[PDB]
Amino acid sequence: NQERLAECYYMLEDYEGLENLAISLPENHKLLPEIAQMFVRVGMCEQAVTAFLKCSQPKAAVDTCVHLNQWNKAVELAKNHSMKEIGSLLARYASHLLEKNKTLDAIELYRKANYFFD
Amino acid sequence: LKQYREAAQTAIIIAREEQSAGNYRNAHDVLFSMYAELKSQKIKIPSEMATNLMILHSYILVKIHVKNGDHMKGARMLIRVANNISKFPSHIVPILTSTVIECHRAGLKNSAFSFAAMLMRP
Repeated sequence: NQERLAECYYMLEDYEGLENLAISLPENHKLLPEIAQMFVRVGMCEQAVTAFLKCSQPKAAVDTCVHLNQWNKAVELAKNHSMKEIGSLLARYASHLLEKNKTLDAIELYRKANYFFD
Repeated sequence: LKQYREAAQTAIIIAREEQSAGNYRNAHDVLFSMYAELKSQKIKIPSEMATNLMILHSYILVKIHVKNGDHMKGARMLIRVANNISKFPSHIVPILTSTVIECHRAGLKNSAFSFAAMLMRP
């Protein structure tokens, strides 16, 4: 059983078990998106991204990187899977941060996102 | 010795060992001969011996029904085998594969999907 086993792992907070279940499933499955949502809720960006890419849903795999503020992975996946819509995301996020006078945070994101010039 | 509670158990053990080793034809032959020896004396044959003989004979008939191209009969027999595939340890992977193919030919595609999903266990 897969659908209930993922729920048991989640309620037990055995996220290693969830990761093992997600990597033991076939390439596509009705359960992998749910596992990735669970990972996103708990905050495991890497496992959620791998699960979504297994589902073949790169759009969500980058939306979670944006949501979890892992901009390096977001830009890398945009370069790979050809979205290229995250440049504006970074630009306006850093603009908002500067509006809050948190220039250091803007520098930190620009370093994370490899926008080293900015 | 006419202690027929132990003759059936010995027959089951021998047939199961030969089945596990991978010689299903020899296991079926020996189990059938032993079953006929027990039957010839008008003795109540235990249900375990009959079940083992039925499973072995179903697997034996798989080859015959596939041989003549009758995909429905062979597919039904392969479903019966796959439901007990643990009784065929040394050929768990091959037989199951055949089942899917047969279940694809006979139109039992739901069974094919279920068996292939069971194949994709790690």
